Amino acid sequence: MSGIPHDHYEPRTGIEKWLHSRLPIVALAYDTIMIPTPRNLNWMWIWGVVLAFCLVLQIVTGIVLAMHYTPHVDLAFASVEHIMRNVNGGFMLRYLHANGASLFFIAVYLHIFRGLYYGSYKAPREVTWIVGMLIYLAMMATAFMGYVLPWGQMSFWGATVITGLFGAIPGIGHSIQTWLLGGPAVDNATLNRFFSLHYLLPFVIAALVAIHIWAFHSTGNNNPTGVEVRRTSKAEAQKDTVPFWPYFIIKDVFALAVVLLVFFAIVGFMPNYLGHPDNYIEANPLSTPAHIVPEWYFLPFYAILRAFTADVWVVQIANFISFGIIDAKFFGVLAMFGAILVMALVPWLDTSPVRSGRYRPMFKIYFWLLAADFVILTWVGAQQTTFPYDWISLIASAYWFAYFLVILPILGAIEKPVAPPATIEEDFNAHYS
Amino acid sequence: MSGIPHDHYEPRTGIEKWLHSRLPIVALAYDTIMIPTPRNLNWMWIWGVVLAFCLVLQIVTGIVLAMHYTPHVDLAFASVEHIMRNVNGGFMLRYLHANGASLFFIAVYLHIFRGLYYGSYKAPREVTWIVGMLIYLAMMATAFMGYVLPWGQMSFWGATVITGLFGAIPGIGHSIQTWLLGGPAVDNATLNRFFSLHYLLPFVIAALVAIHIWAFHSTGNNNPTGVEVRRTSKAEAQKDTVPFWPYFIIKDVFALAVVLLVFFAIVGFMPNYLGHPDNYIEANPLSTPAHIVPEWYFLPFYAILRAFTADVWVVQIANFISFGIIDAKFFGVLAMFGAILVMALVPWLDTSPVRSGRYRPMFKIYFWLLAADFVILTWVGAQQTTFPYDWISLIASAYWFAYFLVILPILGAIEKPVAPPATIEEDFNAHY
Amino acid sequence: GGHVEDVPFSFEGPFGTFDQHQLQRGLQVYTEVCAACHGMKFVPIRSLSEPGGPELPEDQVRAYATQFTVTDEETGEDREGKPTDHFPHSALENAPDLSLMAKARAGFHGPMGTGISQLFNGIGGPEYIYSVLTGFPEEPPKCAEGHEPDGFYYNRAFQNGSVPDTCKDANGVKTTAGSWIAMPPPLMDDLVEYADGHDASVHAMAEDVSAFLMWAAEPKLMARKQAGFTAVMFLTVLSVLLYLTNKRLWAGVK
Amino acid sequence: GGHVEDVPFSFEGPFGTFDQHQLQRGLQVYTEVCAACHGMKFVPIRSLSEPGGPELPEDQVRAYATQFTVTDEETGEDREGKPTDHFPHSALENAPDLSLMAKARAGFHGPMGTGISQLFNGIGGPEYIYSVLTGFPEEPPKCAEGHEPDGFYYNRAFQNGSVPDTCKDANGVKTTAGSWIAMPPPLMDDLVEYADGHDASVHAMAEDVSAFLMWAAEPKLMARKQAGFTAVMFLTVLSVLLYLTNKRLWAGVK
Amino acid sequence: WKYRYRLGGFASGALLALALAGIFSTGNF
Amino acid sequence: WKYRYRLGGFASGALLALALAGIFSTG
Amino acid sequence: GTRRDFLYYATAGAGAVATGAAVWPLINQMNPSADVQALASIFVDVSSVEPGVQLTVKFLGKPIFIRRRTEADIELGRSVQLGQLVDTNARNANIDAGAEATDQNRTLDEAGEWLVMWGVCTHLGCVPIGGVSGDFGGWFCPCHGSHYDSAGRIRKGPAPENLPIPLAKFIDETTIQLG
Amino acid sequence: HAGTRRDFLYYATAGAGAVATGAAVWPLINQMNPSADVQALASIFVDVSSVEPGVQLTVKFLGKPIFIRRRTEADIELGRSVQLGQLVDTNARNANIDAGAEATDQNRTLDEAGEWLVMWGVCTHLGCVPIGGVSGDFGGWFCPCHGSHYDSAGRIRKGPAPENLPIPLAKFIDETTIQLG
Ligand SMILES: CCCCCCCC/C=C\CCCCCCCC(=O)OC[C@H](COP(=O)(O)OCCN)OC(=O)CCCCCCC/C=C\CCCCCCCC
Ligand code: HEM
Ligand code: HEM
Ligand code: HEM
Ligand code: HEM
Ligand code: FES
Ligand code: FES
Repeated sequence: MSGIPHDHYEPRTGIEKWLHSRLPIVALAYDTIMIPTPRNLNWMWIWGVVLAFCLVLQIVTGIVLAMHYTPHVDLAFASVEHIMRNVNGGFMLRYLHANGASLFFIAVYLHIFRGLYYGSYKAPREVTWIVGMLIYLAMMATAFMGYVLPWGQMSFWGATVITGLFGAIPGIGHSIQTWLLGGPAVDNATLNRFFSLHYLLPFVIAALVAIHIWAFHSTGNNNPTGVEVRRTSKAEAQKDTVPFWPYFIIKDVFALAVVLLVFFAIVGFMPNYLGHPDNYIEANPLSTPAHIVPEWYFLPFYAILRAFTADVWVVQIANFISFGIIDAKFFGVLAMFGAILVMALVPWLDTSPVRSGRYRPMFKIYFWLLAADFVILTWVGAQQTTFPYDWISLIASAYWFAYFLVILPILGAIEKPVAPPATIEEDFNAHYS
Repeated sequence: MSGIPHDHYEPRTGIEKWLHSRLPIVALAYDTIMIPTPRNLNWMWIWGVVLAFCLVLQIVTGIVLAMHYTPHVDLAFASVEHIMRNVNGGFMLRYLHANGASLFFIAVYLHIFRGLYYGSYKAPREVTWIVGMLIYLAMMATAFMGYVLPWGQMSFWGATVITGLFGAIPGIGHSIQTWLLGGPAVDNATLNRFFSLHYLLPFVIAALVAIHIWAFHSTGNNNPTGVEVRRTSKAEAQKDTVPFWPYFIIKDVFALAVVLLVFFAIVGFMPNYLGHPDNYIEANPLSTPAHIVPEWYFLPFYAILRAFTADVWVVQIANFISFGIIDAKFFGVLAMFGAILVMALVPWLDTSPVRSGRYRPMFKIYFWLLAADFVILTWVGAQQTTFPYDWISLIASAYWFAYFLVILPILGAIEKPVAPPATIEEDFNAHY
Repeated sequence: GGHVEDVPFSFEGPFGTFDQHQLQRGLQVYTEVCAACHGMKFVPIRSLSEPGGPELPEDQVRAYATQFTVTDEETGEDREGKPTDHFPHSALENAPDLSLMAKARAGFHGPMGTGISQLFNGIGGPEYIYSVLTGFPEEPPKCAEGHEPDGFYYNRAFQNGSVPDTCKDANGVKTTAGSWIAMPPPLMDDLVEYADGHDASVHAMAEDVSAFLMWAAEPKLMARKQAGFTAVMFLTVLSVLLYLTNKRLWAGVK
Repeated sequence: GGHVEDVPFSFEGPFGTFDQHQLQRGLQVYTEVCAACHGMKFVPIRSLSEPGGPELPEDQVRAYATQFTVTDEETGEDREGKPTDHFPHSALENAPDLSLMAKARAGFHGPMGTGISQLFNGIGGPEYIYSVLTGFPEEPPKCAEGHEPDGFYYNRAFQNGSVPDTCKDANGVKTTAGSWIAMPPPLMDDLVEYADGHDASVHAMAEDVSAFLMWAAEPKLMARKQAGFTAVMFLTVLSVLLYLTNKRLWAGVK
Repeated sequence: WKYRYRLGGFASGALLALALAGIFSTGNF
Repeated sequence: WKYRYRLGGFASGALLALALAGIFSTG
Repeated sequence: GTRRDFLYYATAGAGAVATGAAVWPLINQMNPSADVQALASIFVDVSSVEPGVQLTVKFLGKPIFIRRRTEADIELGRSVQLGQLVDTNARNANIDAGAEATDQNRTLDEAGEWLVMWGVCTHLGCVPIGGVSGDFGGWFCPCHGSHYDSAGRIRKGPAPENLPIPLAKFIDETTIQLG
Repeated sequence: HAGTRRDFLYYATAGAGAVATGAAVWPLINQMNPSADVQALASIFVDVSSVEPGVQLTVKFLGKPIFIRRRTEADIELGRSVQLGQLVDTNARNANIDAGAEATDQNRTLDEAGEWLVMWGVCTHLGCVPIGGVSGDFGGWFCPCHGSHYDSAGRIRKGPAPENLPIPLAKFIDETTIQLG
């Protein structure tokens, strides 16, 4: 599996003999759950378990809600009211699903930024990173389509804006948009296909998550030092590691219980805070709300999208050199995807051999700048595209690309890293003497 | 992997070595396709690939159809007509899904009767048999709830009858029935939850199929002789076996192609033959049609349900000794589930040490009687309950139960089997 | 319905196709006679212009649609029909909708429950429709000569109807082949003036309208058969190539 | 939504609950005044007897229901309303449906879009409703007295309305805190007689209807609070026992 | 005997979880 | 030279299926 | 000491309840919703009909039959003795629970002209085909071949019980209340 | 002749399988294209009347309301009473005209004779259906959602932001009456 010296499963009882000789499912489970795990993991390693739980929560609440929702424009909003108003616990089941989407997205953003800091994207873990990026993209599509399903004002006009982006793509974009919508406009065919795809994609996410877990079992966990576990012998491996069960299972289920305590407090006492009140208005295709805001986990990319306009010099250059094939609209769409792509390519853009940012004294600055910049993009995405928010959005968008494309490549040439500790055992004993 | 001596995967391309050092997805794929397979397999082994095809087809057509169907009792039938009438290729996509469910049940009945004949349920293969039984139960539920979705007359009255079965359970049954319905009658709650569950369960079936594949890889394939592959050495194993890719992949894809030629011929030129005209009538809660007939793959169990009327002596006995806790209704429901239960228990009921039925000269008779009995059960399901069909269906059900509960335990205690070949190699050579 | 007349229709068989002029005649018969009672709520009027159907010019379909008037969703008030509208519902609530009647009926059965008769003859839907239309005899069966129902008419093809107890049997079930139907005998010779000067006998009109209702039930039968042939050809080629591959590959194992 | 008066409604906060009497008063005022224009098409009449609402007795809810005339969704005949019916749609075409208005409006914003004001003060929908109902002054703003749009009324809380050019600053920016609304001042002193002799001021009635509209938007708010508490208690106990188990386990390795 | 420490654990968890959720269902903090 | 038969076979089998499914079904 | 596994089982308990309390709502959401609960009571009144024919009326999602029986079917000699039925209960909501399955205890009126029933087969809920179908007069269930006599009493086939008679009463000689 | 090679045969089988796949995939994505929606482009024939708010209608086309307006008794008069220099939103911005024109009163029309002009009812710079009925004091429309007033020609002068009430494809207009094609 991971190459770490470990004890294989042996079937103890007679029933274990009978099964293990026929189907080694218990052996596979044991080999998965007994994986030797670095002793020095901190609380940033909880988030994978929080994500795994969130996927279950979303699946089971969706399936329950899918017994009562109706994917028809005459009936969708009414069926959501039926859920809120007649179904036993249906108000809680809805609020759990809607806030659980926000929980899921904040958890992935924490899990990504953990990876970006401790270098968990670096070799040999590039495959794990790529599968993570596929998971994230499938989550994004899932959550967008789900947010279209209740067919409020924000569902309809947000879909109308976002599906308009495909219309920017020169030539094929009108065909792509028409094929997506099933018509010239967001309509019942859009709602019904979005419902079908929103039911479908969670199982594809679960399959990708299975591949992701197999990938990290194929590499072993990273750790705050970036120093690998000693493969030399079982003695040194055990000096560097403890089994994942029970120690880290109980650690992560404790942290999960606390995260769910706050989540259930939110869902109990303020469930509408994350939502947008205009989505309690039925979709009116004649009358746009005063301000369409896509929900918070999309805002930094929507900020990047709006940040580029024909007023911008680099946009004027792109227009000129492309003979106007790159208009500002399509430029913004390309930037909006480029922002996710360039984060996907980070295993090959960080030239530095040192894995953990903990020992990279200059990298720490640009990372905490990137974190602040992601916060600024999230907040600025909600603001009106006037002065000064146009400047703040443009500067933040520029720094996002500058981080992955410039700062990371240069730091691996310029930086003078600290020397990591010699082994995980030493780092652990340095705290817990 | 399987315990057959085999060459492991070996990465050689630069990209292959880069990936294999990080995720052995290609190594697992190679092990999956390169498994040494007995060279003497006959055409009855094709049905596993046809079953995988049918599952993929039914999933993909469901997903496409699910973009246009509406799970509401005012819109379902109209949305199905919209699919039939306005959607590009929608008529063909729907006839594909409808006939594909029949193809799927055909391929599982042939796969089952293969396994029953060649003893593929015997040790160590009890676990793959049990996973197969779970797959089959999930297929039955999936297909029933799918057939409720068009909201025709047959859809509605089927949904009515079947939920009544859970109501037949003494004491708690009314609670389970009302929990399945969501109310006192079949209505929009039933259709909408049956849609949600018909969408859900194919992914469960898929995961069960994955576990089924892992189970039979973990045991290795059975073969017509029932003699195991020689584990002693690569040299002997290679004489008893041949790699699955390409030889059997190509054989199975050929068989699949020739099967689908007839499948697409039916879907093109006679797609309504297997269906019921009455399901082109909108559901009407005030009048049941006069042609109540399940879709054909359920007809044996419907026949077994109908066979046990209250005058049947065993039913009267059970009603007496249960002090009225069992009645013809509940006796019939218990029997209709027992028909599948007793088939799930076949790995333990067959006491015989001999694996393959072709060396069991008495077993052949009772097996072919069972296959004929299953045909009779299918045919009697379509007939009325009058004489003589009540007798025929009762005798058929009794033989179905007697086969598993009496004949199989006895034969393994009394049969005088023939001696099988020494090796698969010998059998293959003897046949060329 | 038992003992339906096996009418030869040009759309029967894998090479069968709709006669466009027979479809237009059936449309005329329906519009002038049958559309008074029955409706076709699932048939879009625009489909009369689409390929494989009557294939009327769109201006003619637009003129045809204007004969109807419908309670429009946006105005809530009676509004003249447009091609995007469907045919109206049955004006007589007793009269079944005909949009799928040619699929919702079997004319052929058995033998002995085996389904072989349907396997060679097809389902028999439009044949059943024709048999019902032609099924009104000149004289009742005389078993209830003074005793038949008043609001109903004997039809030799219809089976679901009421039966007078003098025609009924306890020992058997029913003396007569047919039963009594609430539908009055709808057709009469030269009832419809075919502008083509085609035969307007009861037989001819009944065939034409049965073919029209067949197209109404399966408006894409043509495309379905074309796709059938295309798939059969692809799978034939693939099957032969896979056979030769299998044979030349397994010839190594010999 | 314009900046609201922070009304201290009794249902606010984790322990806040609906006053049944205030709910009944708000229902009365809605029935006598608002039902002339505003519907509640999502509110089932039978919810008036639901636990944690007005909890009217079933026969009184039935008496209430019969005042409405309902076009029967199956018979087409008009009939008296039944408890299983919903409240009518809005009779006046441009009057918004009130079933969700207490959720469809936010009264608090920012600062600087940071949302912390909504974090402490909540969404503020009931306070917005109260502010609109209380927002009609005795006379217009002194600016542009010659330019008031005919058929509209100035409201201090409403922000989506038309504004005279003379009141617009040159940037197209609203000088007035409020704007002109099509809603005439609906409440008037002692307009509704509370039979218990409760305060019938416009402020009292506005508060009572705001509470009733909050209940109409979230009938099960009480049950949500109780589920919140029971979940928080379960997850507290689980959290503490997991913390102690983790501490005992990891003490063994250091 | 030994098992009643386990089972007493089992029982102790039951009443403690239920009782605390019951207390808060009185809504009086 | 290489890909004489491999490419030529592939295109032959592709075109033949397209031919015989088209012309004989249509005519 | 053993207070280790005391603590470990207490935490396991709090866990298994927290999950157990999460699972029950996922089941209970499928139980009848408050709208479907509300439809459990309905009021309706229905009018007269000629003899020798039956009406049908919807209630609670299911048909109510109203047949005005023929002279041959009001009488039938009353020939069926109580000792030759399958089900000997009246199955009638309008009379006591000890009533027998007698012709007059089945009918609503004194003469036996008017028979009001649920149109629901007591086997698995299909509508029995009427007219004079089946081999005992009365009705015939097409789904599994249960036979009901002219009084709606079960005579043959899988059904356990006579067709239940709902709560119903005449208001005028021309009309009958059902609720 | 074809080659006797085995790999020739093998690759031909791969070719046949490739096309047997491609012809099977295309229907699964093609079905998502418009189906019944393509007939939303209806002919919109109506019976005639004189006087502008008589025959002219907010009628739904391309799923959205439209205005078709003969310059009958207010629109040509006010069109002959609003200057090209008074208008704000400039270019012809029109699909029934071939190429651009400044702030033009006609050439918003189907005809150079300028007897009929047409615009989307769905005022699109945010989204509204402004009240037509020749109302609003340039004889056109006024927006309750937004407060603009419009020229009888369907063109903006007064309001928060300048976009004209936009011009769809229309012509033929032959039976004295609303028509499309
Ligand atoms: C599909 C995924 C499902 C995941 C389900 C997770 C459920 C979690 C609910 C409870 C688990 C709670 C924590 C248990 C921690 C056990 C830690 C452990 O490994 O020790 C097992 C420990 C022995 O310790 P050692 O191994 O020798 O030393 C430890 C260091 N090597 O075994 C024990 O005696 C304790 C076992 C705890 C219970 C296990 C069985 C639980 C099953 C049912 C109990 C639930 C009862 C609920 C009653 C309701 C009460 C309100
Ligand atoms: C990756 C996991 C999932 C995510 C992130 C997700 C996200 C969302 C979101 C954000 C909404 C909008 C909530 C609102 O504001 O009204 C939604 C609605 C919905 N989702 Fe999901 N979902 C997931 C899984 C599922 C599954 C498996 C189903 C099963 C069919 C499902 C069914 C629904 C339905 C029916 C709605 C509309 C009704 C409602 O809940 O309001 N979802 N989803
Ligand atoms: C459905 C959401 C996801 C789930 C359930 C999931 C699951 C997990 C789990 C259980 C772990 C181990 C514990 C931990 O490190 O926290 C992990 C680690 C990791 N995840 Fe995820 N993940 C998800 C999404 C992502 C995303 C979006 C990314 C980034 C693009 C990502 C990249 C990584 C990396 C790099 C590691 C470390 C691997 C190693 O240490 O070798 N994952 N993931
Ligand atoms: C979704 C439907 C199913 C799929 C896709 C599937 C898949 C397969 C495949 C690929 C094989 C190997 C090739 C072959 O023997 O044909 C196999 C073998 C087998 N299957 Fe299935 N199966 C399905 C359903 C079932 C059912 C319903 C049963 C019986 C209850 C069953 C029992 C078996 C047995 C006993 C074997 C032989 C294993 C061995 O030789 O060691 N399967 N299955
Ligand atoms: C195990 C695989 C499946 C089986 C055996 C199956 C079976 C069936 C059957 C027998 C019908 C009735 C068709 C008729 O006779 O009219 C049906 C309908 C339907 N199924 Fe499936 N199905 C499967 C997979 C799926 C999936 C995964 C979905 C959802 C993505 C789906 C969606 C539908 C829909 C919407 C209908 C109603 C529309 C129609 O008539 O086709 N099916 N299914
Ligand atoms: S369902 Fe009525 S007899 Fe069985
Ligand atoms: S959208 Fe009406 S003119 Fe502004």
